Amino acid sequence: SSVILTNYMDTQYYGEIGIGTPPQTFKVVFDTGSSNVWVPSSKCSRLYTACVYHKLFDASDSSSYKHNGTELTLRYSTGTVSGFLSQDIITVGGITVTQMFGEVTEMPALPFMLAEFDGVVGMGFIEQAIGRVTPIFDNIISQGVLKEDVFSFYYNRDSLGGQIVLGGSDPQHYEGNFHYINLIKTGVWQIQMKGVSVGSSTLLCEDGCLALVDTGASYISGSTSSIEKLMEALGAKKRLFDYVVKCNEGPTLPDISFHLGGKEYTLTSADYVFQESYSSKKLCTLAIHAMDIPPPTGPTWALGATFIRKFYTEFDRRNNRIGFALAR
Ligand SMILES: COC(=O)Cn1ccc2ccc(OC[C@H]3CNCC(=O)N3c3ccc(OCCCOCc4ccccc4OC)cc3)cc21
Repeated sequence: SSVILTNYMDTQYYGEIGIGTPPQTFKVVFDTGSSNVWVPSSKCSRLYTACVYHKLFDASDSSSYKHNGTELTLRYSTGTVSGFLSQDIITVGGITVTQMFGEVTEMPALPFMLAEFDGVVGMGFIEQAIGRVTPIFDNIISQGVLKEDVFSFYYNRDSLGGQIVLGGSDPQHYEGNFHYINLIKTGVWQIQMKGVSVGSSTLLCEDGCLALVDTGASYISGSTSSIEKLMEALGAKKRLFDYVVKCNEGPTLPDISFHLGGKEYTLTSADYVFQESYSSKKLCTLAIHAMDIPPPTGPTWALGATFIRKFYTEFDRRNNRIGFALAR
């Protein structure tokens, strides 16, 4: 089964799901870096800006809704956000499942209030599900209709916007052969990166740092120290919320590579700077940024949309691995 995705300025890739009877539709991101299903609830007080311009879920218009109401909580660097657990039929790419999701009653506004999509679908493992709730993909496996205990991602360059494939891969969007990397500590789609490189000066992640293959992440992230180092060491200036470089001097910034289980994944200037134009006047942003991630998971890096745009990604639960292939 394939889920068509939409790309909002190469920074947000979402899809559509259906909750309830009749199907209440939600625009959502499929995040391999989280494990629950979250949708803005209708019972979400309007006092939260995140609950004013996004589809809300009304249990009141669903014949299939089942009440549980367990309070869920998750603090996210601007943390807070909470709600309760509800059950109901969700539909993804044709498939139907009786899933447990959270209805957001409280939300820290940002970043959400800027989301062109409404909710998030956790593609992560059951080991990290709030309330220890069975993840959606897990439930889909239970039905035994798929072909492979796997699912692949494809983020496009923007302006088809993207595509997720449940239970398989799609050859139309990648070339070459998948080179796999085993998961460090299964329970997380995290792999053992072996050094980041800025081309000549392979100074970074020397030894053995970690890396998250986060589809729900738009940029590539690393500790604040790491990013600072990598940043200026590119001619990249630091701003209020993202590094940049005069637009006209972007096309000649070094290449970035990630030594991942046997191969060198390289991103070029084109892959990491939004070349709004080539003016020698205006500034241009880099699809990279600080972001400090807390343990036990981190501080690991985060290979998000920037990476995925270039390398088609497959997550294979069957063998706790992850493949990468030149995206086409
Ligand atoms: C290419 O990716 C993008 O463009 C992603 N992107 C853009 C804006 C943005 C915001 C949150 C995010 O989420 C990113 C994930 C990232 N991976 C780890 C993780 O833990 N995440 C995460 C964060 C926050 C969550 O909040 C759930 C509250 C329910 O409510 C969530 C909610 C309610 C109302 C409106 C939107 C909304 O967000 C889906 C759930 C999952 C990714 C985002």
